Amino acid sequence: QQLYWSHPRKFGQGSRSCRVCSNRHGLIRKYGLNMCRQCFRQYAKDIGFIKLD
Amino acid sequence: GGVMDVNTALQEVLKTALIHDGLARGIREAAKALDKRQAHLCVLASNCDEPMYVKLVEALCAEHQINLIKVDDNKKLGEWVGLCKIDREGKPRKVVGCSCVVVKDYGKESQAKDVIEEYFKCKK
Amino acid sequence: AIHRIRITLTSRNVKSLEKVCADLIRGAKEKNLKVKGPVRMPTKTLRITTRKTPCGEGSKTWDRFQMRIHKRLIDLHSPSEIVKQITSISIEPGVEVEVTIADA
Amino acid sequence: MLMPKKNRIAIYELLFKEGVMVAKKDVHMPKHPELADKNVPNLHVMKAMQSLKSRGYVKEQFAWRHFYWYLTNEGIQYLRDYLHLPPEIVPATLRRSR
Amino acid sequence: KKSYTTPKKNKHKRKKVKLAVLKYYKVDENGKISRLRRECPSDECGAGVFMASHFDRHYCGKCCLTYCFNK
Repeated sequence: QQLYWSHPRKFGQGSRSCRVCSNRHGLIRKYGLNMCRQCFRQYAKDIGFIKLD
Repeated sequence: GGVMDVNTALQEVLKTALIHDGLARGIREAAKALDKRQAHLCVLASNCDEPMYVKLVEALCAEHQINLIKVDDNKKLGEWVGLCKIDREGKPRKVVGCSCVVVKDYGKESQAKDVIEEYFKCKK
Repeated sequence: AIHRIRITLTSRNVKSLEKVCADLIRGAKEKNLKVKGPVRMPTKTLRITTRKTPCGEGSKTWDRFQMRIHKRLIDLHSPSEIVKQITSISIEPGVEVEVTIADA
Repeated sequence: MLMPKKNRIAIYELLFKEGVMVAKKDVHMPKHPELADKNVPNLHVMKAMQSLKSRGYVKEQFAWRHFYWYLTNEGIQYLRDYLHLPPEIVPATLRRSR
Repeated sequence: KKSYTTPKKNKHKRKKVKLAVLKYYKVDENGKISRLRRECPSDECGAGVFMASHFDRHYCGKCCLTYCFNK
């Protein structure tokens, strides 16, 4: 078949992935996020936060 | 199952041998099986191929492990094999002759499998 | 023996926290375990300051979210058996507890 | 292949024992830890369940980058004959829930 | 985004030629089996498979990165 399929991803914006579906572009790490800012909003009601200010 | 007739005896092999995964179907795999000491049985069938293998199979049985049986009509043993496992030995999707099979310790060693071979060996 | 055993409480709800602390200070003082009061530690702020608009367009707006954790701990010195017996029971809310062998 | 004949068994037998499979959506998994132990270097779980699902015999949920395959009665019959197992064995579960 | 433009070659996978099968064992008299070239010597090889008679190159096809004699 092939002798390659991959090349070093060890740092950068391609070696971390966000939990929408493996979406990116929307660089995220904060306090152990790995969680997408669009959906973070939809989880304002869900637990982690309730808005108070 | 059988009464130690030649025809129902080779059927009893294939049932438990499938579970044992002893079946080396095709001449090349049969050869490698019997060139190894894993094999304990060889069965051949009517010529549909070259006149070379009929000689060679006896030659390999000679040097390593004598065990041979010859039963004609390739379609019988050809019918007995599936395409994977049990679920249709009728099967117009595919059926084709084996022409030779080699089995390893004649499958599981248990009931009538033991007796069918021991019956043949002492007389041959 | 009598070991300085520390019952740490930690929560995010000030009602749920405080009343469960009170229960353990009553039940301890009732049995004269020479219990030492709550040491309330600084409440800590998790802040998240991020866009309110997906696919930024329109007037630029943001949104402050915050979570307030709370810590406080009651120090006991008494046999470790009766502590670990009474501690884990009589807790209604979702409030965490961590028992320590010794600290002092 | 599509995949070896060893690695088929190790999925179909493992499913029969727990009554359920789960996995993650990746294509860079190196040996697939988190059961099937160190003999699936590629898709193989996902690729074999999908073909099984095409022919019924299983249901499939998907939620937050994780599959969840639920074996069904029809597949139990299939797998039982396919793996030459006793006419009444289910080691996945069998008791009343109280 | 837009549709593929014409090539002037493409060919996918070779048909892996339809050679006649097992003549690797030679019979001239029985019970003798006249083997040709040596059967593969590795521990991980079963030594029931033949090695290539590929002269000016001598290579086990079961191996796929190792054991290439050439003389």
